[PDB]
Amino acid sequence: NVFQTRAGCLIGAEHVNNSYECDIPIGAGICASYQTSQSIIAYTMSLGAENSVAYSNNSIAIPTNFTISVTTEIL
Amino acid sequence: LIANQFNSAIGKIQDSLSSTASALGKLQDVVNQNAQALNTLVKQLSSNFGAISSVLNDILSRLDPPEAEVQIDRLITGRLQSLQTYVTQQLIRAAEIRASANLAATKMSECVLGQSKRVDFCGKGYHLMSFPQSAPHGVVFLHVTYVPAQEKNFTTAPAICHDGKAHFPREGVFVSNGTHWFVTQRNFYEPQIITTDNTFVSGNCDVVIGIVNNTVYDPLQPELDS
Amino acid sequence: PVSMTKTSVDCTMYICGDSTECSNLLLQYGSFCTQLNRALTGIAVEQDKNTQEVFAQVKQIYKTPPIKDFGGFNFSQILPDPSKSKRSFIEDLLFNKVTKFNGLTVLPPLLTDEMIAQYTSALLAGTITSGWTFGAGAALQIPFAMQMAYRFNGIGVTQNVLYENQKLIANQFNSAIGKIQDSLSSTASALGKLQDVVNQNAQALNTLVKQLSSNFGAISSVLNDILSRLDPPEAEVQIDRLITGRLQSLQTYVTQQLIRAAEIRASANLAATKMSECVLGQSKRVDFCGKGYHLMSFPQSAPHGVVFLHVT
Ligand SMILES: *[C@@H]1O[C@H](CO)[C@@H](O[C@@H]2O[C@H](CO)[C@@H](O[C@@H]3O[C@H](CO)[C@@H](O)[C@H](O)[C@@H]3O)[C@H](O)[C@H]2NC(C)=O)[C@H](O)[C@H]1NC(C)=O
Ligand SMILES: *[C@@H]1O[C@H](CO)[C@@H](O[C@@H]2O[C@H](CO)[C@@H](O[C@@H]3O[C@H](CO)[C@@H](O)[C@H](O)[C@@H]3O)[C@H](O)[C@H]2NC(C)=O)[C@H](O)[C@H]1NC(C)=O
Ligand SMILES: *[C@@H]1O[C@H](CO[C@@H]2O[C@@H](C)[C@@H](O)[C@@H](O)[C@@H]2O)[C@@H](O[C@@H]2O[C@H](CO)[C@@H](O)[C@H](O)[C@H]2NC(C)=O)[C@H](O)[C@H]1NC(C)=O
Ligand SMILES: *[C@@H]1O[C@H](CO)[C@@H](O[C@@H]2O[C@H](CO)[C@@H](O)[C@H](O)[C@H]2NC(C)=O)[C@H](O)[C@H]1NC(C)=O
Ligand SMILES: *[C@@H]1O[C@H](CO)[C@@H](O)[C@H](O)[C@H]1NC(C)=O
Repeated sequence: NVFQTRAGCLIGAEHVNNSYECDIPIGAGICASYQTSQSIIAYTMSLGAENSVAYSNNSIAIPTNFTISVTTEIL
Repeated sequence: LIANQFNSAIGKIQDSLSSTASALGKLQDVVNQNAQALNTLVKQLSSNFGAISSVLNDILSRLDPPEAEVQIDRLITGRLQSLQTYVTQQLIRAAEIRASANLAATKMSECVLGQSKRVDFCGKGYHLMSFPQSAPHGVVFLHVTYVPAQEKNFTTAPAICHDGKAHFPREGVFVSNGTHWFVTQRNFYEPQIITTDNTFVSGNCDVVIGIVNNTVYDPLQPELDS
Repeated sequence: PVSMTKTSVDCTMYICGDSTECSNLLLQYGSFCTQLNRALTGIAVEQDKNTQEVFAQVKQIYKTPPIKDFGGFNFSQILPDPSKSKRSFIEDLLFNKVTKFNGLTVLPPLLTDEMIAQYTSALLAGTITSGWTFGAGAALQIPFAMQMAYRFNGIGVTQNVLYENQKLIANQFNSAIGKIQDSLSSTASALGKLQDVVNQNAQALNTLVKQLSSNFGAISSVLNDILSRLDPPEAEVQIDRLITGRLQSLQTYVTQQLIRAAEIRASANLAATKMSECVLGQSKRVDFCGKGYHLMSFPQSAPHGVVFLHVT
């Protein structure tokens, strides 16, 4: 119920061992979010699903299909 | 297929804009920042800065010039300081908006009026084109880009020996489905027989590392036989 | 340089530290505190946005394979090693070459140095194992020798030049990395750019604090001292002078910070561009990626900033 972070003294949020994308920034890498009866949790944000590319000295990966995305950029 | 993908993608943009609005945070933030700057500038009018009353005519009436002068001078100092602070905020914010405007001009000249090869400069992926759309105090691009989709774990080799000489692919890469060998363009698996036209020769088998034996077909052997 | 230090300055505890009379006087100046606090918070958030834009450009967190079959190139001086701060060697050399009473709180950066190191290790593993493709979509592995073949063929030098000289190029690249290691390890005036930012902000804070010991034409630079030595019918005037002075000093500091933060954001956007065009792909903009024809680049973190190794 009372977490102590490298940013300060968080009061009213459980400190989970999990790791999700940063929803509400706090500091020092801690991010809080409202999740499962539910409550407010404060975790150590994760940077993305780790991934080990099957590198070799003779293996190449080539696409066969393509997708035409259309993104937006506002200025 | 490309037509259908492009149309459906435009449609998804339509929906994404129509439903959620936190995509346009950038323009709304500018408008709100200027609105709050003006509101702070105005609400500074209701402050005394250490004077008697925040109203000028009130001080002119309630006292005599031999003291209205001092009270006023305080109000003038205060309001002048507030005005300079606002104008400095505006100078800095306008420099920043000019930064984004030069960036937008560059992005339109390089990204609409032509196709760019600057990675991630025109939307995540290989760049195909873009279409601009106006927006209140700002621009909105639709970077139509091309993204490779689903790959296969092929086996490769930097070159192949056929007659003691090394063969390198002209514009492509040597892949192999484990049984045979082909040369295919780097971004779209489209295997081709390795003729002596898809490749060009150099050196011998000795020096390159990781070469693999194979047979490079030659289009002249058929006619030369017949 | 990529980010300043997220500093916040409570106007009130600064100007009128623990003096109710002083606070109630200050209220007559209006919303200056609210304005300065909002400005410094704007800067303090823009910093995390900067670091986010510079480093967090990779969707996943790639990892090199345990084996090290890279056609003969040697990345051990830049890939992480678990034996520390899971940073790499040159990141260490960089981290070593770079070296409170009045509301001057210093917020912490949202991304802590370990997470920065993880981002840069991700970008480096992606570039090593997958070429540029990991910046265009799904990462596709490809033997490093062939990737340098493509990088060459990109600058108008046919592949056989690389394949015939693979060992010579490997030796040159390894030795060059080594020379970088030495150049950093011996002289430190190469990192003048980051150190200059840190020193500029330190001196700005020190000037802000040392302004507290000035009278601005009042009796004594201490507030409680003026409250005691006199009566409110004159403590009001003396205070008002001190408040005017300290407020002017605070606005000058915040304007310095606004301008310096605009400049650092300029360098951060530039670094983001340089990483997106120079790491995640091979550029053809002359001198944009180190003097010479450009082959690739590898990033390395550094305290409040990034450091590229333009392999050309
Ligand atoms: C490359 O990727 C595209 C992705 O759009 C593939 O096209 C799509 O393939 C799916 C799977 O077959 C199609 O979904 C099916 O459509 C039929 C149409 O009658 C329907 O009966 C099914 O219930 C299902 O919805 C989809 O229509 C199709 N898209 C288009 C625009 O044709 C394409 O096949 C991939 N290429 C290769 C070589 O795999
Ligand atoms: C292209 O330039 C490179 C520059 O590195 C040339 O390679 C280097 O050539 C020098 C001169 O022969 C070599 O120095 C000598 O190395 C031998 C090795 O046993 C040693 O006995 C000598 O005392 C002297 O140190 C150097 O090793 C060599 N570098 C490498 C990595 O092989 C290369 O020869 C040039 N190409 C052409 C076609 O000239
Ligand atoms: C790739 O082939 C070379 C040589 O190919 C041989 O000669 C060609 C004309 C053709 O007849 C091929 O079928 C032959 O294999 C190999 O080099 C030879 O290696 C053997 C050892 O197995 C050695 O005794 C020979 O002296 C070598 N040279 C020749 C001219 O035969 C090479 O080993 C092959 N590599 C791979 C990976 O298959
Ligand atoms: C890659 O470079 C590293 C150094 O950057 C090499 O590590 C050296 O290895 C030799 C022999 O094992 C030792 O004598 C040195 O002390 C090592 N130096 C360091 C800094 O570790 C390594 O051998 C090179 N090659 C490979 C394949 O990693
Ligand atoms: C790749 O590595 C394996 C590991 O032993 C080796 O047998 C093979 O010859 C290597 N091939 C190339 C092209 O490096």
